Amino acid sequence: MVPISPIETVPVKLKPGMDGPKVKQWPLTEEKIKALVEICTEMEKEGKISKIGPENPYNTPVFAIKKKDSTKWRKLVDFRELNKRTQDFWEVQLGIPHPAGLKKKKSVTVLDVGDAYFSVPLDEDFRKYTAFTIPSINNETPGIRYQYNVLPQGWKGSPAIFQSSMTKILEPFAAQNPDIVIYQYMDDLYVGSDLEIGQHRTKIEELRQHLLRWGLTTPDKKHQKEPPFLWMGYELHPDKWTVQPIVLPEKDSWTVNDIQKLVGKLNWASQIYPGIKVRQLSKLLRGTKALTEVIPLTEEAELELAENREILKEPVHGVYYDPSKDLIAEIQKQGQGQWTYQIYQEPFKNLKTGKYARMRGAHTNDVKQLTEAVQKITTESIVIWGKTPKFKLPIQKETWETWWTEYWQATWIPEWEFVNTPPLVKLWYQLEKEPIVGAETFYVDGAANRETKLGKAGYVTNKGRQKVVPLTNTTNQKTELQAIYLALQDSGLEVNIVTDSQYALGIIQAQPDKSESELVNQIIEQLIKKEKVYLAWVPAHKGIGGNEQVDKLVSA
Amino acid sequence: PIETVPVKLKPGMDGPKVKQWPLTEEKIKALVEICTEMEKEGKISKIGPENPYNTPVFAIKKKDSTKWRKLVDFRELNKRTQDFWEVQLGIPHPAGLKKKKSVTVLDVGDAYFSVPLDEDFRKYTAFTIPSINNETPGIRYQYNVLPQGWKGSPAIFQSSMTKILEPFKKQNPDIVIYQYMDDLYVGSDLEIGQHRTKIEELRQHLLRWGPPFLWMGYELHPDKWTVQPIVLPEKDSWTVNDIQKLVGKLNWASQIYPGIKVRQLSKLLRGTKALTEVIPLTEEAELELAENREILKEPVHGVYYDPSKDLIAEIQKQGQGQWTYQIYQEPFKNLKTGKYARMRGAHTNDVKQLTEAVQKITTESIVIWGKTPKFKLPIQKETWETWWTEYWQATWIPEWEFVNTPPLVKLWYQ
Ligand SMILES: Cc1cc(C#N)cc(C)c1Oc1nc(NC2CCN(Cc3ccc(S(N)(=O)=O)cc3)CC2)nc2ccsc12
Ligand SMILES: [Mg+2]
Repeated sequence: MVPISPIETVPVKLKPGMDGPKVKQWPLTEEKIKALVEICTEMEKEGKISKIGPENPYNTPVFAIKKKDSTKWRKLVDFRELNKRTQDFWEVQLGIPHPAGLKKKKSVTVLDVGDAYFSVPLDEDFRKYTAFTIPSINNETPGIRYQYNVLPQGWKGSPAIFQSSMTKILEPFAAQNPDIVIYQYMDDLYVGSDLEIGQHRTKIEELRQHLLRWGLTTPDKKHQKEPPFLWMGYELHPDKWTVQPIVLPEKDSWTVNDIQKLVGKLNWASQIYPGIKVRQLSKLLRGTKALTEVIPLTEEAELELAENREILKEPVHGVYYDPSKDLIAEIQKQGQGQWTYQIYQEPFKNLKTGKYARMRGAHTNDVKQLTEAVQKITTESIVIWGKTPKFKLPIQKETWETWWTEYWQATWIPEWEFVNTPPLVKLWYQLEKEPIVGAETFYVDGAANRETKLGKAGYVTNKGRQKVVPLTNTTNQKTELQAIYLALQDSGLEVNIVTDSQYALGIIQAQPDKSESELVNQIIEQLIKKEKVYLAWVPAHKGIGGNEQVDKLVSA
Repeated sequence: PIETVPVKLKPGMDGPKVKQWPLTEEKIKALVEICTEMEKEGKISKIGPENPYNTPVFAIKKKDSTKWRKLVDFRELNKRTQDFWEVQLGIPHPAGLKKKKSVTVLDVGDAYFSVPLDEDFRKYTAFTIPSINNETPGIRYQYNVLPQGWKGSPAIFQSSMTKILEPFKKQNPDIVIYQYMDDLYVGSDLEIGQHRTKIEELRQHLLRWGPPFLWMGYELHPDKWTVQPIVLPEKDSWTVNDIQKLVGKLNWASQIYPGIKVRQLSKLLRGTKALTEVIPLTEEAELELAENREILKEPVHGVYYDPSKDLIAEIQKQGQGQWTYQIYQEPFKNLKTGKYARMRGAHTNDVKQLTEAVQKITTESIVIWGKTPKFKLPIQKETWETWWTEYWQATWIPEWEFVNTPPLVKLWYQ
């Protein structure tokens, strides 16, 4: 007997106030009971469960299930009730590595640890909660009652406690072997290194040597799966990586669940397939929760899908990470609020790709979206590589300086350089900071009756130019914008405009270059055509000439 | 320090479960080294998966030093931690601190590591050093002693501190010492020369009665802190535009001050005149303007600090490195206003400047009222939350919300 270290037990509790489960054991057929007794007898021999007396008041139902060509019977303990009453745990396995953050490893071994999984003892004081009962034949004797000594399959805490137990055991080996990497997930242990295969097969031996200190038997993963590894949806190849094949289903009838799955795949694909677009397709599922509901595809959605198919024709691959090289991110504007990016260290060899879609909103502009894309890529890069990439942006240095120095909010983009790849992001208008000498001054106003929705919009100027337009089905806010629109329409290339509309100022001072409001869009188009616009605000109803005059003209 | 102090959360509240945000490799490496030493010294211990709580951690560099400091963001735990009345019903905030000619700020948070933390409360201090690219499980720790940044640390330590200060306080009856979180504020009215040494005299005190950053001193001169009343232009020729802007400013001010009038000034704007046309001031308008100027000299009325309400701080970007701000509890009743310029270190970085403004404003609020304000920041949430930790140099963290619509009133503090 070679003494083996015990695996430290994790203390476990039920949620405060809650007690253990008390679920009735279903009736089983004689055949299923015999099967369960055999399985459980073997499991007891191995130490996994132990017979208990009748004092234990808890119970979880057990089932017997059958398979296709393995005419066996398999056991099943339905811990659904016990899981509801078990404390929460730290789940250490939320995110997975992204392949583009990994470094090449000459050699990779995969060990199997499903057997070591059962060496992990269950906290003694908690075992009572795992009790279950095998009913007796014909119900004529007491049922055989058992409880678990090890982490039950399907119990809430088994994944976290197993992973934590393995990491702790592996800790010393990894720290004293800086020339190898060890990754665990489920019953698989992945060991990689840049050592020659013989000298790497010895590290593996030493790892078994180490694992046996806790009596952990671990041989090579049976049926060593040839490259690539099918892991978490990727094809990890020795020199490259990819998503597993992306095949877009052909269809004449497209349904809610089809377009959801279609975006799913397209989204998954967009991390290596550059230029993927999903706005129009995503757009079609605006507010439907019946996944069987069929939806016609807008001609802009068919064009987008067919665009995706073309990108999906030939498989694309990424390269792994080299920390001695620079990290670079390049962004392109795709239109309709959509943005695409590549991250690379050498030209034409992407680590990964991605996309960004603009946030919901009434008004927006290209620079704000580009800024948001940059922040998204920044944060994704800190996760994957632990550092910010250098950016290549389709915006002139001079455009950015004008934008941020004049924008009412604080804003910042990290180290970047211009890349002259159209379309370029630009500022489409810039309001004057001071009134324009020699430019006509338009005093604008509008108003609407809340009952009838009839309104008026118009202006009076210092040259005696005047206009009032009657309007139907309108509101105060719309008439206030309509008035500004009329002044832009009817003025020369330079114009001073005086409004009392705090609503209109709030929109225009946000510097939109595009709107979901056709009327705001029309104002933007007019601003683009002007040479100079000074927009002045005054408070309503204060006797401010011009303002007072036009307020009267429009307040019918 | 033998006996721990019984600590609990507030009724019907669990511990924090706050996501760790991503950290650069250089901050992870710094935290690994720091926590390895803290673990050797017994200040923190590894924890198992039966602990589900979490508080974010990052690393900073204190002003004017090169060594990384661990900073835990205990904001969630602090608001879930029971309100504290350590030994007395409350230490009254010293209204005299804000009047001292010089106030130096000391990081005394390291003194907390000498007091054990109630063993039942430790689990709520859990935190994670994350790995890069999720390549290994984050390193999980909890505190065994009073942590820096936690509400309860000064409260629990307040007995131990009052004694360390007694001989110094007994000797210097006119020096004012105020403790906030990890910081000690020490104000004197004597020239900086002896002030600096007197500060060193207090360090040696804490050094004999006992630090990685205790050596530093953040110097303040709140007697020289300047407010910003409302000012109207003095001009010899007023254009239509000038008068329109003046009427707009006075109309805004009339919500703050009684008796502001714009009738006579508006009277000048009769007709529909060119914005650049010069308008001579009548006598009735000049008098009205003079009366408004006078009203604006006097302070606002009935402005009192209500200690049961939050302090709100609003900030405006004025451009060219200048920032204005107002602190208040109810709208239009400012308790403090201010203006900053030439934030050193970022003439080309808005966000760095705003982060420094937030820290300076928070420092002023601690001095004047003993608590931090809730900020209304002129910045998009995603930009702020990507970058502020890169420029943060304080050991506390206030709360903040984001302004997405441009306030029209930026112009009237311009
Ligand atoms: C070891 C491991 C395996 C899997 C899987 N499934 C997933 C992760 C996250 C793993 O964990 C780490 N993986 C790496 N790099 C990669 C680089 C690319 N390859 C694929 C490959 C290489 C060699 C052969 S080969 N010639 O032996 O047939 C076949 C396949 C695997 C290793 N780096 C780290 C750093 C810390 S953890 C970790
Ligand atoms: Mg009106």
